[PDB]
Amino acid sequence: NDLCFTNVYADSFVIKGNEVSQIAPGQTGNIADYNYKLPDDFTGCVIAWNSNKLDSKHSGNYDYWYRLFRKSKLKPFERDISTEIYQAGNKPCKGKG
Amino acid sequence: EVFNATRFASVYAWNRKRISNCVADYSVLYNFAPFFAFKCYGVSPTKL
Ligand SMILES: *[C@@H]1O[C@H](CO)[C@@H](O)[C@H](O)[C@H]1NC(C)=O
Repeated sequence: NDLCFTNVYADSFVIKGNEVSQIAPGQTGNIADYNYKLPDDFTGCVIAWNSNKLDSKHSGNYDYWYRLFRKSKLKPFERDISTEIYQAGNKPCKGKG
Repeated sequence: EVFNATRFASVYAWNRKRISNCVADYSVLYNFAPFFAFKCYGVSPTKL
């Protein structure tokens, strides 16, 4: 409460339990590499509280999404909304399977 | 041949294979498994 900040950014996203421990400056994993990477010299703080009442229901819910397939790592504080099938081998294949 | 094995030994007897006289491309290593922990100490995995 005793410091004056030039700007504050609030990035929010639902994520699984272990990837909460994944979220930290200088880390590794499918989320810290392809979905969200924090800067190594991060000046900020993280918040995580459980929510089983708004992200759950009978018969289930599958609205949420995450990426494990990207051409390269995510440089810090970049968003990569794109649906491109990851190439395997040498095929220009565009589809699932 | 190290990633395509079927009998990865138990931790009490850690199988130790030696890799010599070959060209190391780790793209096959990336492709051949949906990694869970690529955490590396001695080298940066991108610069491998
Ligand atoms: C193991 O080898 C077979 C040989 O055709 C290959 O098709 C398969 O993808 C390999 N799988 C793993 C898990 O190593």
